[PDB]
Amino acid sequence: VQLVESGGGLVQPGGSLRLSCAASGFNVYSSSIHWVRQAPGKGLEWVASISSYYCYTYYADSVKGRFTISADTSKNTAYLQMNSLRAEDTAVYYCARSRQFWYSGLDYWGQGTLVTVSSASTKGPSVFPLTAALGCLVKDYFPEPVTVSWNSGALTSGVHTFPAVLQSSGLYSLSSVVTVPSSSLGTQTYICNVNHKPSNTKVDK
Amino acid sequence: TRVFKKASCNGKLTVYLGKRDFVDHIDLVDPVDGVVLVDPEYLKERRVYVTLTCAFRYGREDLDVLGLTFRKDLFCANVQSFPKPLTRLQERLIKKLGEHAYPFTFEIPPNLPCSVTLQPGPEDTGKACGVDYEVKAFCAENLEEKIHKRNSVRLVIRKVQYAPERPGPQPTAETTRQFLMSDKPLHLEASLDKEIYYHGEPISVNVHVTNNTNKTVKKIKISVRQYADICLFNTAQYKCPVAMEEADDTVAPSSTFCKVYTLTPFLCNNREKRGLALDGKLKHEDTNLASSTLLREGANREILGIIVSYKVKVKLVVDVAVELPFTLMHPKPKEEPPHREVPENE
Amino acid sequence: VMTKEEQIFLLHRACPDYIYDFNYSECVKFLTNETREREVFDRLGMIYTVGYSVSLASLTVAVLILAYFRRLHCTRNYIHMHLFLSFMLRAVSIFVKDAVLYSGAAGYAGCRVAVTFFLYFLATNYYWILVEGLYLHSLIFMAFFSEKKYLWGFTVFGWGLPAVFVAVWVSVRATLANTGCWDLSSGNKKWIIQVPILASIVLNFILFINIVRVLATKLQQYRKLLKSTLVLMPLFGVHYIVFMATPYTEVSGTLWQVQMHYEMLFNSFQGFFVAIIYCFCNGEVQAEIKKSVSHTSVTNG
Amino acid sequence: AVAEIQLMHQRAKWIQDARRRAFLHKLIAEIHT
Amino acid sequence: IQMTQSPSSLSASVGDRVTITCRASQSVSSAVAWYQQKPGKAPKLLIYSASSLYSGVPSRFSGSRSGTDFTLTISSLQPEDFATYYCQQYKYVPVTFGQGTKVEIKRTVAAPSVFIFPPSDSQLKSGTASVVCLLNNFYPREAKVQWKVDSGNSQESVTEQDSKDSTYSLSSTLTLSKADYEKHKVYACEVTHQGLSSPVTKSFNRG
Repeated sequence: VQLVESGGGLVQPGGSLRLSCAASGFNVYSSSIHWVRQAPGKGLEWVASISSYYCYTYYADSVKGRFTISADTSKNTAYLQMNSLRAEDTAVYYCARSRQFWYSGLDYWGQGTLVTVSSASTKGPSVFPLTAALGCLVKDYFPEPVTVSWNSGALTSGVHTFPAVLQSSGLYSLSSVVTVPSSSLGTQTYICNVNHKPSNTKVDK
Repeated sequence: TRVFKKASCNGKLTVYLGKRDFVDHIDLVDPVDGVVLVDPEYLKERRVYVTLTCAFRYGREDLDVLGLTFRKDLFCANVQSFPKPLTRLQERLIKKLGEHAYPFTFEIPPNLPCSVTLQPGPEDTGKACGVDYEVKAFCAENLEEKIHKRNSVRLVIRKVQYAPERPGPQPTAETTRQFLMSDKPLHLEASLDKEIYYHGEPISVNVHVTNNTNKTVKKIKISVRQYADICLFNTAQYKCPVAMEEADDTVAPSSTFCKVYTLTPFLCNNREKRGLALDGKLKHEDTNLASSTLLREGANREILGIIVSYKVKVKLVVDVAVELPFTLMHPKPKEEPPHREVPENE
Repeated sequence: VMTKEEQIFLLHRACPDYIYDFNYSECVKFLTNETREREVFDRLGMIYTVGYSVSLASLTVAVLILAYFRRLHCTRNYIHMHLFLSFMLRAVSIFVKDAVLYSGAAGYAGCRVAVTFFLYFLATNYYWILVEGLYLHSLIFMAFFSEKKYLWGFTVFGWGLPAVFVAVWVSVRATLANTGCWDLSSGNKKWIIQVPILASIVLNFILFINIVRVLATKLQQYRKLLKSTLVLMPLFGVHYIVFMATPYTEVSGTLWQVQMHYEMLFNSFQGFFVAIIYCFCNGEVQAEIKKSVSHTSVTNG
Repeated sequence: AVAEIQLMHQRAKWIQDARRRAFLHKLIAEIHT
Repeated sequence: IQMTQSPSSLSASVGDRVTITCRASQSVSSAVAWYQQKPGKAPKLLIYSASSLYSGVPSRFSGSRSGTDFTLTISSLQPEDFATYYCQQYKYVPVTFGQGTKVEIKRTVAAPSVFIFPPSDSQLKSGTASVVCLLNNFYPREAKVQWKVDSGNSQESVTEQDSKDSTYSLSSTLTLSKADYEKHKVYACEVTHQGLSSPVTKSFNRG
């Protein structure tokens, strides 16, 4: 039993997105498909579900009338239609199933697809420099993923990369620091290598 | 946590049941047992009578211009709880509630029909049509007293069956038809994958054709039919298709032709069919298509109520047809019997 | 009855004593009163015409409603449609035979084909009225029948047996009792058509009485019986019981007047009554038209 | 008996009777001259 | 229906007995399930019906019910048992999940090393000022940073527990405009780490 999911992406408020989860190892009529929210740093939240046997359709209060859930029995897959996406819709959506008749909880979960809604654009990161410690600041980058390495990956121990933090303008910012003895300065050179593939931007500082 | 509970007015005639669905084995039904707490100071001389009844509520979706009682009791039993070994659940309930806990128990005899509800048409009204089992407890000096529902608690129970552990041989059948030249005409071999299928599980049928005749077959018709064998005053066999598939495949005037068809019966596309047999409703809710009635090898007696069976029928419109009989049933829960908290749309 | 040819022949053989209607020639009769039965049965014509027109309109509407709404289709509604079609055909045949006979080789054929059609449609309507009651009785007391062989048998009993004895009557009349226009009565041959209708009426009344008494036994309890019996009365054609087996009487007798003025109107409006009661205001039809103790708990132990 | 067939028969008989009565009345009037 | 898990965050060690608890606003029968979710992974079903262990789950996990209150016991902890556990009630269509409870690796308390980096020259040239306060490794997650300026507009992010020497690392930043940075001359971040006997304040001057 595997629930592979597709359709995740980056959209702006008021747009529409399609989430597709292929169902394998179980029958649509013998199972009930569910979609579960998980906002960044928050708990789970049910949004919609479908029971093809009784062809029921249920939606959350914040989702009732905005999304639509449908199942393709012939293709053995479930689709969730999202409309009028708003800022708070940003969350990781998991597709889960349950036995059609004897619910017995949500047994199988598919790998969630990240759905993010914001009005910001893809802006390249800005890099600024900062036992002793040293680091650099990555700021003003909209895309979530970031790759940071020190001395081309030579320095691994004592290196901390903090989680990204949102900014009032919708951009992200994270800081990377490394702890090194203060007696190594003057002969040892430290270089921060940060790669941002979403914008294809590489900066060395 | 475990046991259900219901009450009725000042009498404190609270009846306790450990389970609502009582599984039936083809020669032994699960005993009904429970506890009916009462207040002797209120009952006084009145005796606490509890009754189990199986009732067939017949056509009263027809005959609405005669709205009265269109029922016959198939079985009844009565036990005077307040003037049999006590089960573990009964012992626990007596220990918890205390002195005023008076137990009751019934043996359901084998070969009675399972809880089956015939589906309503448009403009559905009334409790049900079909077979349902009820436990009620009431206070009266005699069982013949006219009860006015003031101090009576009524609970609907279900008698259910689950798929046998060992499936039988895969249903295989064939039919041969000849016409005109009759040299070596069609023989219609059909074979299911297995005999036992679970609700929502696809039904797979393998069919073979040998059209060695001048006239070909235009369509291959596959459908699952529910054969509700009804019996009350007279006996009848209603055929209501639950899954139907039409294939435009044609067989050339040649020796061989092979293909496999898959079907899946479900209640969404069979709601408008009035009279379709459904699993007994515990209340005003929805339930899946009726499970096959398993029968003992003694006799398929004209047994009262509804007996349900399924066949997939494969038809060749040259017509040549053959039926494969099968069992549509739930697997044994291996857990608590009831629905297991299907979400309620409050 | 003596026709004009009878009097002409009697005169050809020769107040006189040979005239049926027995200054000189003081043989005048009370023809002035006789000249008012025309207005009498013209009033009858008007009442039955209006009643059958209303019934035909209502039955056409009911049949269209039943046929178009496929979710209503079932054996009960199939029998209802058959009964409605029977009523409509009876009314249409009455109108057609009235027009043909009263102008409002071919001589005998033109009138006799219409008369045969009218008789066949009246008989089939009377038999379908009983078929409906027979289906109610089977549902009440012989519940859960195959309903397919039953539907076929009901259709046959409603369409052929009336055709059977109508064919017998028309064959006998043509072979040995042909008398010009077929609107006359030839001896007792009319009883061939009539007796089956009376038998159907009495059987339907017996079924109605049985059902009514069973409903009463099952049961202000008398309040409930009234609605059921009133609703069933139009279905079973109970009004036919009142004047069945009554001998044909003079065309102006008080018994004849009270019989006709009531029976014709009730027969004409029976179709409208049944269409209103059993189609427009009965259960699923209204819904289709418009859409177009304590609680149980769980404890520990 | 059934009202419709009896009414039809009575109408036919009345038509015949009226026609022959009219014929007889016309003959009587002619005879009076 | 609302389901509140009493422990928002819990700390324990391998071999210890942990008992997560939850309570519902009203009776939901035994229709309660518990899920386990590793960070960056989908939730995994542990218990259904509030007492039935899902097939393949370790036998140490156990579920219990007390009226509207439901309890999850992990028994002898294991290295794989450190995750976030969510409850759920499915008696009604509006399924409600709990707030979630995190299980933390518990070890000896370690004091942080406070580091404050003044904004770089390029940062000033860009027209913005961003000074970052760093605490490095320290087990407690309750440490708080207060900024002293000659407040409110601050950001904080804490790294999860380390692999071997599990300790949280917290970083805080103060954002100000070029004019705002220039008009002020002294900056400092004060840490109220629980392990520290007294608060430690580190300051620097713009010059």
